[PDB]
Amino acid sequence: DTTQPALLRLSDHLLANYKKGVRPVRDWRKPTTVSIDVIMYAILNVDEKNQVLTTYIWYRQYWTDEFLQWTPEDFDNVTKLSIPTDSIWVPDILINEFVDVGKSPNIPYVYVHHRGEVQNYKPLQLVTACSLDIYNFPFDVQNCSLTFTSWLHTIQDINITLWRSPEEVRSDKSIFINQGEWELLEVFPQFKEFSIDISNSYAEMKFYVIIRRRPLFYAVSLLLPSIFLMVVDIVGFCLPPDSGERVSFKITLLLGYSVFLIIVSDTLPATAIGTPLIGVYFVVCMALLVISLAETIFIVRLVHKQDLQRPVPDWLRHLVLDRIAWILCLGEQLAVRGLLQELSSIRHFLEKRDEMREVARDWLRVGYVLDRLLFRIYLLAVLAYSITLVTLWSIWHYS
Amino acid sequence: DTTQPALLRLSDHLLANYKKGVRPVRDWRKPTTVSIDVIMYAILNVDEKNQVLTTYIWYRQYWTDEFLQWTPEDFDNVTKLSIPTDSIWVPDILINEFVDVGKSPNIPYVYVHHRGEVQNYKPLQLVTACSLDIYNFPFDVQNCSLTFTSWLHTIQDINITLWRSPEEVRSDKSIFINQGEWELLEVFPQFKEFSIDISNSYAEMKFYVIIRRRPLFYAVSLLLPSIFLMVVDIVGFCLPPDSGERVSFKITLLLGYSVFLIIVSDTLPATAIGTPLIGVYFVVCMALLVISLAETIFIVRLVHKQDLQRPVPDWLRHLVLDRIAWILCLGEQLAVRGLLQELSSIRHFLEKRDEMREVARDWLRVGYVLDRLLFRIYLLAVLAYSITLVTLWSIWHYS
Amino acid sequence: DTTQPALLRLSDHLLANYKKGVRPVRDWRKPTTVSIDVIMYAILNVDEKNQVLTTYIWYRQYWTDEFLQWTPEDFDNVTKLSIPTDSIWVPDILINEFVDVGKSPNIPYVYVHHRGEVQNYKPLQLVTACSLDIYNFPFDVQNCSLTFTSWLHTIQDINITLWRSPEEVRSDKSIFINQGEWELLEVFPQFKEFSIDISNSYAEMKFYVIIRRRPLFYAVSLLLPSIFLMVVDIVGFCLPPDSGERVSFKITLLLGYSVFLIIVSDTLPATAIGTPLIGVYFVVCMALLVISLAETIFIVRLVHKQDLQRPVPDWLRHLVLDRIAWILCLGEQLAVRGLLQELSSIRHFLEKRDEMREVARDWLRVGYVLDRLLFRIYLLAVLAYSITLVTLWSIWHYS
Amino acid sequence: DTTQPALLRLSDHLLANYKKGVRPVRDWRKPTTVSIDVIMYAILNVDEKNQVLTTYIWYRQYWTDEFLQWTPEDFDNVTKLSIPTDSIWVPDILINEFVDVGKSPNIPYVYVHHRGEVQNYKPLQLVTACSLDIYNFPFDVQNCSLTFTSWLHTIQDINITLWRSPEEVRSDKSIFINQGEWELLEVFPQFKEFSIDISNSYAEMKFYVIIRRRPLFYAVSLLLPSIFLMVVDIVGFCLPPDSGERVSFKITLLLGYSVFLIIVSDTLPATAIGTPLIGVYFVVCMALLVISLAETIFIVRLVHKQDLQRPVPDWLRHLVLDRIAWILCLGEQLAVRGLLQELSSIRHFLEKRDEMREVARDWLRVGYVLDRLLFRIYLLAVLAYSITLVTLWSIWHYS
Amino acid sequence: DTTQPALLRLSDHLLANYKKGVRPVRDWRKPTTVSIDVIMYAILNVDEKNQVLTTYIWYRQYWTDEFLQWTPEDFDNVTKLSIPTDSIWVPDILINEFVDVGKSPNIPYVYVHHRGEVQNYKPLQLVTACSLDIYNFPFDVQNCSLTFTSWLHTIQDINITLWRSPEEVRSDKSIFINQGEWELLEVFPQFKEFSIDISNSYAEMKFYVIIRRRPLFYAVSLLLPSIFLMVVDIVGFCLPPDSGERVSFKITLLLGYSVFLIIVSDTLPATAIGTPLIGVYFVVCMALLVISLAETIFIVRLVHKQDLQRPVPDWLRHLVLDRIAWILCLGEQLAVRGLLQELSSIRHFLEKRDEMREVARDWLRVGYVLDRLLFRIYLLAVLAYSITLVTLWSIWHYS
Ligand SMILES: *[C@@H]1O[C@H](CO)[C@@H](O[C@@H]2O[C@H](CO)[C@H](O[C@@H]3O[C@H](CO)[C@@H](O)[C@H](O)[C@@H]3O)[C@H](O)[C@H]2NC(C)=O)[C@H](O)[C@H]1NC(C)=O
Ligand SMILES: *[C@@H]1O[C@H](CO)[C@@H](O)[C@H](O)[C@H]1NC(C)=O
Repeated sequence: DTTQPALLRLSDHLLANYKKGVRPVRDWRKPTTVSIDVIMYAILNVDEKNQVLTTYIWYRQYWTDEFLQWTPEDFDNVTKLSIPTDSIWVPDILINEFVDVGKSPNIPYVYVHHRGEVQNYKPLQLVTACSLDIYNFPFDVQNCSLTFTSWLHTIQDINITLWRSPEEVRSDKSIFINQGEWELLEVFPQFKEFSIDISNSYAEMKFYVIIRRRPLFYAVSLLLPSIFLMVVDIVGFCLPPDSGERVSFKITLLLGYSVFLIIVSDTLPATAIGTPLIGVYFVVCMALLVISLAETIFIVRLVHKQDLQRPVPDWLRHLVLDRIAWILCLGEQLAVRGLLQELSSIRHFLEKRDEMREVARDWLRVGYVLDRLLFRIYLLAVLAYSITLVTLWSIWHYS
Repeated sequence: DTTQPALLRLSDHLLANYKKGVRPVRDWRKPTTVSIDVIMYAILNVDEKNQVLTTYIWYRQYWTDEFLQWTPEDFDNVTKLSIPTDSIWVPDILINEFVDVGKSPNIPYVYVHHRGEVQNYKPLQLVTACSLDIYNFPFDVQNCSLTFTSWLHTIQDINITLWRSPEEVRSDKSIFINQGEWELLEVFPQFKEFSIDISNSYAEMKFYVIIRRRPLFYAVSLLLPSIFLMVVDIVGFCLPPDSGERVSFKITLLLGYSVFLIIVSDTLPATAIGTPLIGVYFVVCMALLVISLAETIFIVRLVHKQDLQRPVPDWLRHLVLDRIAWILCLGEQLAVRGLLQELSSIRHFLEKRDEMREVARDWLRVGYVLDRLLFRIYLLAVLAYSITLVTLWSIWHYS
Repeated sequence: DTTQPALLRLSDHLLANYKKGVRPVRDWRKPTTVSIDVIMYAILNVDEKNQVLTTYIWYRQYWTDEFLQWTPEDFDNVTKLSIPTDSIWVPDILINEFVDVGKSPNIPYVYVHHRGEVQNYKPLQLVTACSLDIYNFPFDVQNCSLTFTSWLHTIQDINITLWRSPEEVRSDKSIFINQGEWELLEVFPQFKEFSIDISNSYAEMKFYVIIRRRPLFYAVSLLLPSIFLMVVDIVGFCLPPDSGERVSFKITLLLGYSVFLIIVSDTLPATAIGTPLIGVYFVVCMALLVISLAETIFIVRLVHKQDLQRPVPDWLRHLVLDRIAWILCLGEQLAVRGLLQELSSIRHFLEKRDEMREVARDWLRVGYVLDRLLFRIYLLAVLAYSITLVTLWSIWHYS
Repeated sequence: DTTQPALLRLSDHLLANYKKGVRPVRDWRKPTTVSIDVIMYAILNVDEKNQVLTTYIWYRQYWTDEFLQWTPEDFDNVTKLSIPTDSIWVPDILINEFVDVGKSPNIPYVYVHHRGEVQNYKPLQLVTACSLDIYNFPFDVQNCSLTFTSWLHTIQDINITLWRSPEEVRSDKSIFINQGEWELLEVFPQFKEFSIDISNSYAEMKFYVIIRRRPLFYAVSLLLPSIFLMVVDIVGFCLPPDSGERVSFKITLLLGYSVFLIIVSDTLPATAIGTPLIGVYFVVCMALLVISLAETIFIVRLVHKQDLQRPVPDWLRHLVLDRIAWILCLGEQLAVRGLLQELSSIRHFLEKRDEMREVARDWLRVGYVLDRLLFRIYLLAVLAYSITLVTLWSIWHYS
Repeated sequence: DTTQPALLRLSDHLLANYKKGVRPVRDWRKPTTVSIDVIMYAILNVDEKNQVLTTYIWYRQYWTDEFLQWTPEDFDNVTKLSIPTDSIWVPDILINEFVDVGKSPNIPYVYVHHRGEVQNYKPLQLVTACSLDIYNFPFDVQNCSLTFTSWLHTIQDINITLWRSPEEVRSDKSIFINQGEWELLEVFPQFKEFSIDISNSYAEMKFYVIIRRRPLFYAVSLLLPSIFLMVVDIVGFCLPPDSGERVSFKITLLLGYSVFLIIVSDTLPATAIGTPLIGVYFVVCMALLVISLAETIFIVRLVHKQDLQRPVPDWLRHLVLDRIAWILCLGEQLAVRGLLQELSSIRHFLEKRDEMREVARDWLRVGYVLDRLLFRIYLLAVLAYSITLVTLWSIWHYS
């Protein structure tokens, strides 16, 4: 029986007089240089209404003290050892974009070496407010800024450095949960110096993460209802307006766009500066089919069984030949005296009815020619609108 | 051998018989004059249904006690030193408007000086109540209350002061996230007094904060749908009511306006005094399309193939010389005796049918003139209300 | 060097052997009385589906112990002193209607006096269940119950009293947050006693809070939509049913009334005893428009070109000659054989068509007369129901 | 000066050498007997989508101690004494159905007797997972298992016993919050000895709580729109299909059932066993009005100006002579040669129009007889199905 | 007298100089192996949008100690003993894929043996992020991962092993709550060796849990409404398009299917991969009723009183007789001269009307033949799509 019980001789030796209130150095003029390694793991939820961001990052620590040194000689060759966190000095590195306390797993153990180098592997999910931008909403990048800093100390007590090469944290192809909502290309760290006056300067440092959304599910959620609405009203332009159900088709598909516009408004607020640049594509298409049903009401107004004023020849000998010669399909197009008064009144009434019928035939013929030319012009206009859509999307296939 | 271990000697010297429970003074009659300072950082969310405000500010504290003092000589000339917070005296400054406990990240270290001055850097989230005004809804100036006061001690024990000039916190345009939803005009602190009875007076000192909404999301949300509904029904009056699908147009758009009034009800609540002035614009425009539906149902009632009483000349020859020529165009308009009874029996029915046709022509002509004049009057009324609305709205845009 | 550092001498004197677990008295047969002070500060959230009430109360405590007495004179005229709460005896008073732990900020300081009285200002959030009855839906009053009691103590251990006069807490119109949803008329404290058996008797005292909903924020959207639906269908009765768009207006507003019932159903439920009987007005209004479209289908069935027989004479003579005078001004409704046979064959067909036209004229004339009759009857019923509704609203303009 | 300050001498005699970690027995072969009393307060929310149940329990814990016995006489006759809970032995009575830790107000005090028993009046809220059944939807009864057990101890350590008779638990006339969603029938406790291994036997026992719904909101709320849809299409079968708006009425109420069916899609869940039987009664009456719009499209297909010939004799003797008679009222019904060539085409065209008019009269007469007989058969069918649903709800409602 | 109180002597013996900070062996070079025993209890919530998994598991631990040993001799042969968890060594191993810390029930008691092994029965409610797939939406398998790992320690101190056979945890069908949203098939554990560099390795161990959906709720919520509104339009193809209500019927249930396609984006998949397999059967169905609307407007455009010429015989003798012969049965279709001259214009007008009527008869005859042939072709296409759908669905249902 000798005086070698276990490896708890170190906890008997240097865990009796050491406390956590005082800063473990000898000369107070030399700062405690700390190092930061950031391995991002996953993001959870983006938000622009409350301007808040939720993420989950791994967190490494590297500092060096002076009260926790002993020799590897005659302590049974021990080098590293676990020690609880509530008995050593703990710094206060935190971002200054807090909105709430993030619930983090509480690990109780940290490292210590024989020369004074410690390790602190602990996880934390930080909730944060950051800058947002939606000026190109399906093709977006977010220049967000995380700022590790000391909330209460200065340059002279804690200096934040980085432990490894900045290329190794810029080229971080490490463990990241894919198949989510977003991607990242690279992570850009930067050291920064910030003073506010003489002899009160704090140790800030900046991060620049950039986040990139997949334009895949939002395409199948938003884009194609516009394109089959365009297919169905291009195919539904073709009914003749002499019945009256064409304006019924117009009011029912504008009611369809109305309920679709109620259901699509709950995508992004962008209440501050952000203009819905994708909403311009909606509103110019809505303007063109608004003037389409305006000319629908116009051509229903012109073509009707009215028995009114005769059509003018100036738009009959000039306007008709201008719209037929350029289009492909045009076509060409006493007792015996009482018997005479009766049949004369009968033939006068019948020729008046036949004249009104031929005038109404002329009205519907002019309306049909106008409908055909407007069919050609409107298909040319929607094909120009489709190629205007395509000529903006054709750049970003390679980017 | 020098006996000097570290700067731990000062902490082990003064933390021997010090307790955090007692209020640290030498004379108990002199009040501990404390000083506070406000660094506003962020606002989070509003709710006018529950009358609650959620924000996030940075916060500072200042006091001077008479037990945290020693000589700055012969201790390696140290001036400031970190100390834990749960071993010294902590005040209880709080607001009188708590509805919930905001989760706040603690800072386990505070400063001390050689003459007894301290420093307390800690943030804490403010979930508070605020009397909100909803009379002028899009152009709203608000006025909340953040009463930083004590909870037990009076003026004779704890007196609160400021730290810097009130102009420097009135023009506080420090670190503050932009691109949110509200700006601030100024922050106005003022020191007051409030005693409920004799020998009891607390330290009340308000912080009047003023926020202002950005009227940009509500415009693109619900202002222009009204104006293209206006261009739709203005260009959609123009179909003739002789068919009957104009009634279908009118029922479909008041169904659309009704369902858009349905969905917008559970979007923006306002329950302080009642309905805002924005609902005046809703009630006048629904009155406009109600009287529009009244006139359409009136002109469908007047113009119909009815075979009823002849049109009166007192509204025929009068209205052609009162409205038409003054506003519209001048578009004014046994072999014989037993055999010839069949022609009489035919011509009686023919002249009856022709007379009913000419009377129905007169009915539709009077209806066309009334439709034209009411269309012109309604367009003038809409233009007058539009120029009135823009000449009452164009003031707030020019500062 | 006198033997007085500070007032820490008392804080080390009577905190040397004072325990925190035993109830501080001299004899165990003497109950210690406590006091009750309740300030109805503000409400947070009401609910009837989960049956939970959430509010915040400024609350005070008062009791008297016998171990904390010392003389003021010879201890430098000290009367009051702050002391931590985790070193003294704390009672366990709490209501027995909790559903959740309300987050409340802790208060680490209480008073102490030299005669032995203490003073505890301790707020706590009330999230709790209560008896709610919302039978009278717009004009309601709730007799909710709060039951202050000890959890395990008896009358023989402690006792519950009230501090000031009960009139001063009954008329306690203190600091109260207005401009929300619920007012505060009065509260009613009442001391009771609930002894369940012999030698196990508990001490309780009640609070019957009286709160009243504002009939302004929901009354708008639950009253005037029905009002302009009434003005819409009253102005929409005007068209004749001969065109076929009156049934279109009828199906359109029944679809609007149905989707209005869809949006209004999920507002406030009542599942056990209380009924939605403010919707008895809703069920009589839907009975009104159901019988309205029923007589619409009836008059479309009676009036149509269906080619039926001559109508009933006795119901025609009493309607056209009598009932019209009741309701309005009445309205006063080989050559001999081979030649004439063709004229007679044309004449029989023409006179058959003319007789069918005159019979159909009689059909829609009787239809118009009956339309005017039940139109006047239904407008009399609508004005009677409207004056009944406004006088039943006018009962409650008393207090 | 007598040697008694207060009754603190017993606490000084007990709490000097008593550790809370050891199990308070004199021999390890004697298990401790505990007692269970359950008085349930109220249940809050049911959700079978997550299969979760939330309730609040007033429960008691009675166990027996062997280290805290002393004599009452010569210690001033004191019997019942308060003691904190964090200084004595606390068991681990938990259930094996926790999915979320319920927030509970901790009672810091318990009693102690001089015979050797203590009691703990401790609450905790339960967030439990239960097996739910939604087969019989309105009059449902559920069967949940609150299996009280020890999570780590065995029969050789503890033993779960009862305190009073289980008939007084089954006859629980105590405090229960009425006016909610559910109600109580009975509470049935049951002991169940359960072992899993050799010499590894735990202490289980069962609770089978019984709850019953009061169908006063959901029943009438999903009963009213179906029944006025029934009265609406009963009173709306009666308009004639000759106009063309009867199919507009039918598409209107099928769109109404579309929006009512999609608003009822967000209701109580399924897939525990399958769909409830309340959807079978929905889908069969939807199938019968599918047959109703099928016969509308049948009677519109048959009755139309299609320009065909006379119908087959065997079909018109069965439709206009059989079903119009034996089921209802019998609704019976040089120049002389030049003019010889004239008028022949006129009389041929007039007799062609006359025979087409008479054939079309036969068409809509057969259609009217079919409409009348289908009206009779459809009223009999909906009356039979309605009285069947009424009697199958009426016998099943009784007990 | 024997001064042996109880079994508290062994607790006072081994809990005298034992510390929970240092690791509990004598030779530090031997890693203490730990064992893992997992039985999953129930899952709570799945979320493909934020990619998070929520479940509740039962959990066990086993390790070997050298400082908590004693002898069974002369201590009343005691083996089972309770000891608090906050006074012994606790490992730090946890899941590498946490997001949020869930509230877990606290079990402060653990067993201890005399040889040096202990029990640890603690539960935990974990919140993890796992890989999901949304390709096969009704019948999916989820190869998830629950990686147990050491967050802070290496191989040289701890070592994660198993406890029982992997077949007994592979066929683990113990106490589990059925009748939920999912159901599990098997749990596949696997040992894993991870060496990131030289002399720094971690002890990971994998869990490949397998869960499978029962398509009962989403089937009855999704697939049969498509079935019966396709029943509605295949029974609604019956009417001829001459009335003008066939287009209105078609666009009405087109709007119904469109708003049901709007509302089906509530429980749809997320941005993980892209379009699900169920979206193909929806887009081909909307293509079917869009081309149905296209042939509807085509047959309305062809058959209308447009006042055009006779149809061309190039497509009349061949195409119209094709579907009449190779398909079912067809239908085989003194002024002497100045007095009688007032009939030529009359007979010309009547024969012109008769010729236009016969041409329009030819128009709707060709339209009726085209309607019948397209009815046959479309029912053949619907039956082919239905037999393709059931021969694709019959494979996965049989399994
Ligand atoms: C440990 O728990 C036991 C049950 O939770 C508790 O009850 C005891 O149960 C046994 C088994 O039934 C008894 O049985 C009696 O057996 C008779 C036949 O010999 C029969 O006629 C009776 O009806 C009973 O079933 C015990 O009598 C019963 N104990 C009591 C007090 O009722 C044990 O008591 C409990 N042990 C301890 C030490 O608390
Ligand atoms: C609940 O389940 C238990 C299972 O043992 C059974 O004994 C009991 O009868 C059930 N309750 C009812 C009301 O059927």
